[PDB]
Amino acid sequence: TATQITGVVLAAGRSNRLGTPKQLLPYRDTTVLGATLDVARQAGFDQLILTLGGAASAVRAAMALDGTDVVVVEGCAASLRVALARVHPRATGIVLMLGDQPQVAPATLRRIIDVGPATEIMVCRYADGVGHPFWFSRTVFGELARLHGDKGVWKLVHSGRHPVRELAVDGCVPLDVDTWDDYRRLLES
Repeated sequence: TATQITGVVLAAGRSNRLGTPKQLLPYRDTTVLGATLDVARQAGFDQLILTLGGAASAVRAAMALDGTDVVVVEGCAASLRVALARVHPRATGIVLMLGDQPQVAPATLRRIIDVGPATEIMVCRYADGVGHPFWFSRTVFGELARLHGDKGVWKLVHSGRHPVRELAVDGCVPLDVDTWDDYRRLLES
């Protein structure tokens, strides 16, 4: 295809209240991050970029990351910034996913890949609010690269400065994993 769509999985966030990397927690016969990547690999992306942080070497030693462009750093301004540097020139935008959200359906990724490109920004509307995955056109890469402060991406996708479109998705906004209680909730799904 003359144009491409790139998937970006952000997984650089730390695991301060766990005592072990959240990316490598067991989930469904694989890891939390592994399951997320497995889902992304079914979506039909032309390129898949993964960002990692302190846990990079441990993740690299535990997980096979062939087919994925891995970017290491020391809403996630720096991580997203350095992911953008790897985006293929023929990509017309990115689909943004979080590494600790393995419950996103491959169908949802296929849907946003399908209708997203006709929008500047697209978010998913679940029963209980707005969530990932997000789509961002190349026309906002510059703004993404200049994100700062707390909740920069979230602020952007709720900003009236761009025509943010919505994809209807069943179920609830994907669960994050920062605590063990979060992890139990995940396991019970």
